[PDB]
Amino acid sequence: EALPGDTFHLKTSVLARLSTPVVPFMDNLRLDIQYFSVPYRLVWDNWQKFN
Amino acid sequence: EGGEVVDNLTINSLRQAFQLQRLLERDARGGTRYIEIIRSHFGVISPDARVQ
Amino acid sequence: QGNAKDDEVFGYQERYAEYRYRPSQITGKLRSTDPQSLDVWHLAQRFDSLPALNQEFIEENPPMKRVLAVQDEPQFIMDAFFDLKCVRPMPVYSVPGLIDHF
Amino acid sequence: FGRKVPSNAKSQHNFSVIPSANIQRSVFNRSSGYKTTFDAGYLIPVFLD
Amino acid sequence: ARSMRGGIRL
Amino acid sequence: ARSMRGGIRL
Amino acid sequence: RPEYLGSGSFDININPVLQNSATTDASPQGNLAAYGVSGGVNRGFSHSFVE
Amino acid sequence: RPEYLGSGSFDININPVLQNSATTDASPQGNLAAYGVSGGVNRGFSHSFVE
Repeated sequence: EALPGDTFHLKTSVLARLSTPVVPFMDNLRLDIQYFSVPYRLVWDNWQKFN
Repeated sequence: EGGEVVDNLTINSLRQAFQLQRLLERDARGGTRYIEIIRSHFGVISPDARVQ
Repeated sequence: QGNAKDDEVFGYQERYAEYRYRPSQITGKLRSTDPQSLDVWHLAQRFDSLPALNQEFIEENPPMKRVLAVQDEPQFIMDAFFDLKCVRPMPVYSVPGLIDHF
Repeated sequence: FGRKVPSNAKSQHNFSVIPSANIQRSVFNRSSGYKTTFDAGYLIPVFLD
Repeated sequence: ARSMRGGIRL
Repeated sequence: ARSMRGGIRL
Repeated sequence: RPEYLGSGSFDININPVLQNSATTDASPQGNLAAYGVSGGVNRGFSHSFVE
Repeated sequence: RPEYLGSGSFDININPVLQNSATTDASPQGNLAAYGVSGGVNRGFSHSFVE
């Protein structure tokens, strides 16, 4: 949860382990992470009236 | 019969009553449109376009 | 399939797209249709019936269950760590007090 | 051990990017006159576009 | 042109 | 990262 | 619309593993299994919130 | 109070180990066990005692 007038700088470290394959299968396989901002007024119509 | 019973005042209850009054006074003085709340309770100048 | 369905439309794509695109191919004993298939070596989807251009076709659904040695455990185990530097409109520690103030 | 070969996924993605629209913008003067009568304290909409 | 009391009214 | 065909889906 | 703040991605590297145990009916010596791992540091996003 | 003279600390490093033995009902080839080890040299304290 971000407040009005916050600033965030985010660094993410990941370690993901695939459970054991049978063989070194030939196909590429990307892991990815995407971040989104969602204002509360987009998810509840009464958010402004609550405030 | 037919009185109203109220507990002893904790200092925590009393300071919460003061800070609630400060909040409602900031709302009266500052305004209560969502942009006025943001500008009065926080340092932030929101663009009008992103708040519809 | 050799059915009349084969010449019916899956979907629409730009004119001469097949000169620009070149879909990757599995050809030999690697095909999942082979009676003694080596499809453990790759993640190509096997259609058991005609795909239509719809929700079931475009949703990502790799056949992980066949390339993985252990059956019935989750494919990825992950450890993640999120290092936030925050500037916030609050003190780093709040001491109770200050009644008239703020 | 051997080294892995690339996938074509990036070239396939690039073939799917639509070109930008060519817009044909231009600059011109859109001058207009408006004449009216009004009374104090009302908000009068004198310009609309 | 600043933040007026009683909220904004032009 | 450009304008994809069929509208945006990441 | 919710704002897209940033993204990161990683390969899941599939690494070959040699069988150094002797030949069996299951698998011969020199058979080539694998393990899969992925990770890194992203520098995900920097952003300031107006609401 | 008893005086706190100094301290040291070490990670217990947990290091992955590959199964190079063939697949079994117990564990597949390429399964990932571990071993744990810790240590170093501290330079613990220097002090002189009045009693």
